[PDB]
Amino acid sequence: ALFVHRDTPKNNPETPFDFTPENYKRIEAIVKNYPEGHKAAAVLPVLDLAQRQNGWLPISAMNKVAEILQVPPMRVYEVATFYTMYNRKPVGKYHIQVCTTTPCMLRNSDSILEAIQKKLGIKVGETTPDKLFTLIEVECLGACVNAPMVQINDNYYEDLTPKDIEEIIDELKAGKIPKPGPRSGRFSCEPAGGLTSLTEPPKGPGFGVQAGL
Amino acid sequence: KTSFGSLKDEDRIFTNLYGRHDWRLKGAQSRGDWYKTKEILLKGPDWILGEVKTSGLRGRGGAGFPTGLKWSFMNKPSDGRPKYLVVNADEGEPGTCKDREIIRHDPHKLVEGCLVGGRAMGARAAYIYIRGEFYNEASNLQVAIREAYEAGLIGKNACGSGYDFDVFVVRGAGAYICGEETALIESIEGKQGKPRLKPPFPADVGVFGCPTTVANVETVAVSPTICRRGGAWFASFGRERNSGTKLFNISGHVNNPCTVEEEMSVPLKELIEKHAGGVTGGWDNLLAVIPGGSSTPLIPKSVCETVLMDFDALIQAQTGLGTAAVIVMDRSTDIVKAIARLIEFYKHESCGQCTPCREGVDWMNKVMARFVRGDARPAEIDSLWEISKQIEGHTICALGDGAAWPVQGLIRHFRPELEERMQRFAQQHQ
Amino acid sequence: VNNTKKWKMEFDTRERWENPLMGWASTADPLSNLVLTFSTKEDAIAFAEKNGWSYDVEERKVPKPKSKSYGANFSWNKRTRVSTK
Ligand SMILES: Cc1cc2nc3c(=O)[nH]c(=O)nc-3n(C[C@H](O)[C@H](O)[C@H](O)COP(=O)(O)O)c2cc1C
Ligand code: SF4
Ligand code: FES
Repeated sequence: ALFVHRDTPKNNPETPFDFTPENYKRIEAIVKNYPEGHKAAAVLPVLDLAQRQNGWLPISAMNKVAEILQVPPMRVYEVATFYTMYNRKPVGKYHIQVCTTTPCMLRNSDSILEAIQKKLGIKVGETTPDKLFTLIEVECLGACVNAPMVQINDNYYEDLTPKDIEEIIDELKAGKIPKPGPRSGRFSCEPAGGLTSLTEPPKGPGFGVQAGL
Repeated sequence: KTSFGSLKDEDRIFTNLYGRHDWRLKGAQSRGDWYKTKEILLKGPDWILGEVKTSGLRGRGGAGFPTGLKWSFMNKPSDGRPKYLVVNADEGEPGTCKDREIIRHDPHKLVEGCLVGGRAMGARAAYIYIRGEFYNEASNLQVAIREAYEAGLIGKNACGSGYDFDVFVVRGAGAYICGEETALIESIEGKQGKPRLKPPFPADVGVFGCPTTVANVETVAVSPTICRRGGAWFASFGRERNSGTKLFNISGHVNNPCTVEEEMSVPLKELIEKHAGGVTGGWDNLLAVIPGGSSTPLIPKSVCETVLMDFDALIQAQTGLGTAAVIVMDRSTDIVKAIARLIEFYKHESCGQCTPCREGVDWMNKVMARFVRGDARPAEIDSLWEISKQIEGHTICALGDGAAWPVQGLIRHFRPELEERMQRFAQQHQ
Repeated sequence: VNNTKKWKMEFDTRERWENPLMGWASTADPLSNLVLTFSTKEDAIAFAEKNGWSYDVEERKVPKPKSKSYGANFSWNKRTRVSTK
């Protein structure tokens, strides 16, 4: 929750970080996406790649990203503290992100937050003592008609009730992986009482095309 | 046409909106995408920009600027620097979840829109700035872009027209301010997503200091359909200067929260009672509706009875159309708590660059948090009005406007609820 | 820059010393706090020459006009890009 750093014995500039060689080839592919002379444009994807490899960002992933892109380390520290996905503390293995903005709050995301809390025994911001779950409270995740919903490390679990999210936490404690979708009957975003549109077969190529084209 | 709405499936641009068909290339070609694309690319920039100007397309990002007039700012001879189309796929707006549906379910339509819009402005490549939380959607679009490269549709000699056009995907990292066009440009360049001042406009100095148009997913994805079906077809829908179809996100306190495509100047009551299954508890249970995502001021049930869901009817209704993300609120809602949670969003999503939003959106969160409990006096309502008017029109970008406008809508339509909240606080805590 | 609008006339600083009793700054200089304000240079030169004072004149140092551009912060190929904002 702090935006200054202090060198702890588990987070210091001599904490061992290095990319795997297949991640060096991934960083080559990332840096080739941007124009020559603008290698600093790959600060966000390579830092996300370092977080995906390591689970979180020590201050050696930031220094390695500054070392392999030839940018100042302060200009990587700015990006790492600005964006709210870069975990500068070690988070749990399943990082649960409950949305509590107004379209999810109106559809009772507080009951889901309370269900996750009394299932895990933690509160907002805490990590479980076995380092499996970190429950934080996030802003709008962009799945608003599927409210209420959480995100667990990559995956959107949508249309949730307390029973649905407790079943998800059960099968995440069981070592399995759940299916990322709406936990009600519907599939992605349609009206739940059947399709109110797009029931007819779509037309295909050549339909309605103007002349001379 | 005097009555709008009731849009048929032959006029829906976003077929396979619901994921009910194959999103891949063998599905997208069988629904109409990537048809006669070489003939669109070989008719030049000026024909395509004329078909976008004639169609009356306005920007679907929330500003509503005329899209053909916007894209013709790039229609100028090169000066050595490359040109870049940039697709705004951030979509951090509360209520808004439609570009997720376009990218997740119609990705080749976004790729063909990138190709057509980049040929129209003479762009070298396309950087799609997708939301970093949309990881499955990003890999979905990446499989589609690999399918469009391996079919020769983009890349070297795109669609066999003698045009070289790359399409990139840049994943964000969790900031709502990176949906603003200059801050998105700053985030592609590898910095903090902090907006630029204008001038320079991005068509002069944009991403990497090149000429650049930033455009929404939806206004890019409808452009091949506007080219194929014609501009007059797309301009036959909605009112004049409000032309076309539109994805509407109805959420909140409705029975069936949904993404739906609908004609532009549809009534809001018809949209809710037709595609969403009504307000939870009937239309008489309606308290307020935020019409277009969080940056637009709310309008109460008396305004929502006859309002039309395009730009001009909502600007005359002292609100905005925005991303057209309909948040529906019933009479069982603490509306001051909802607008306070929305202002809490706007201070946790604000890049902190200039003084009015950085200081005043936090100070509006503190005043709204006292208004929820009632720990205030009625002079502070007009005080909060003047604070919101000091933020509005004084910031670098429009997150100050988009954080001042909900406070203004709440005060303007619900001053009596604030006053009775505070006076019952006074008569039970003193 | 409101304090850089007018011409001044001060004198050479003379001895200040520690008061033995209190450590205060004593002086024997009567013209030590005398500061006169003039609108132009020629008026100050005329007031110095009129009273028999020997003077030196330092010319007004105006800041030179700078070429400012917000878009130079984001150039394509020039070094004047900003690394942050
Ligand atoms: C705070 C803020 C957030 C924005 N977020 C988005 C967004 O998520 N998606 C989007 O398309 N436009 C967003 N915009 C609007 C853009 O600045 C810009 O108008 C748009 O992306 C491109 O123009 P267009 O509407 O013609 O497509 C946002 C604007 C502001 C001020
Ligand atoms: S309005 Fe707010 S979010 Fe935008 S540049 Fe200013 S402080 Fe940043
Ligand atoms: S409000 Fe929770 S996802 Fe948009």
